[PDB]
Amino acid sequence: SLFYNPQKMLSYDRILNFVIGARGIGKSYAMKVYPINRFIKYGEQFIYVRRYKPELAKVSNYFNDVAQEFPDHELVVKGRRFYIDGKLAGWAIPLSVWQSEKSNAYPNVSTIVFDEFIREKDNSNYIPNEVSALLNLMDTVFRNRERVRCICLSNAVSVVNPY
DNA sequence: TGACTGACTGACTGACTGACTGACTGACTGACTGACTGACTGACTGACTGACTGACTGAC
Ligand SMILES: Nc1ncnc2c1ncn2[C@@H]1O[C@H](COP(=O)(O)OP(=O)(O)OP(O)(O)=S)[C@@H](O)[C@H]1O
Ligand SMILES: [Mg+2]
Repeated sequence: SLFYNPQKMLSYDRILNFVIGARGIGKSYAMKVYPINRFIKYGEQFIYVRRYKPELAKVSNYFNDVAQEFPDHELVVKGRRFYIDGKLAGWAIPLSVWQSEKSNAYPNVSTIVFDEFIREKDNSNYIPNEVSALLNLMDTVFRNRERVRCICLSNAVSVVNPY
């Protein structure tokens, strides 16, 4: 079809979703839509996870392109706040800034959302203790035994990456 | 039935780390660097040596 929807991928239900490359397949907007559908039909909070703090413009770069595809429901963009049908459930999450994470109470999020996972020829100033950072986040949110999933996508097929 | 608001707020900067790149270099080393005891034996030598001269008798 045109834009594959990842439900068949989600069928296996392992938490780690290693999707690689796929420039322009619509995994970006599928992983935008999916938590919105989950919050609408069940009531699960969602958090758009990036790596750094300085990006604030992603108030509108995440949510506009997927706002219209929903036919008959209401959406509100309030900066770091995301509202679906007048219910506040979405916020941006920086990884470089970890400390604000350790103060913030965890919203109940079924699946963490993340594409552009790989760094291609960056300045190499990524997050130190990177795999340890992801482990610390996973322990931090849902310290109970309730299961939590994660979706992570890389721009290009880098066969080996730190995780 | 309302009119600034005082404390949350987008944001939009204002100062600062390291990572990576752009030449030194002085550190390090290797390929000369011309000497310097050894070989040794090419040339040199006294040390050591075996057969011709030297004739009054064996013989007369
Ligand atoms: N719900 C949707 N409604 C409309 N178009 C969609 C939807 N989901 C995906 N797409 C399409 O998906 C295409 C690819 O856009 P992205 O979602 O950014 O792809 P992407 O797969 O994240 O690329 P990568 O892998 O991150 S480099 C766009 O042209 C959209 O039209
Ligand atoms: Mg993407």
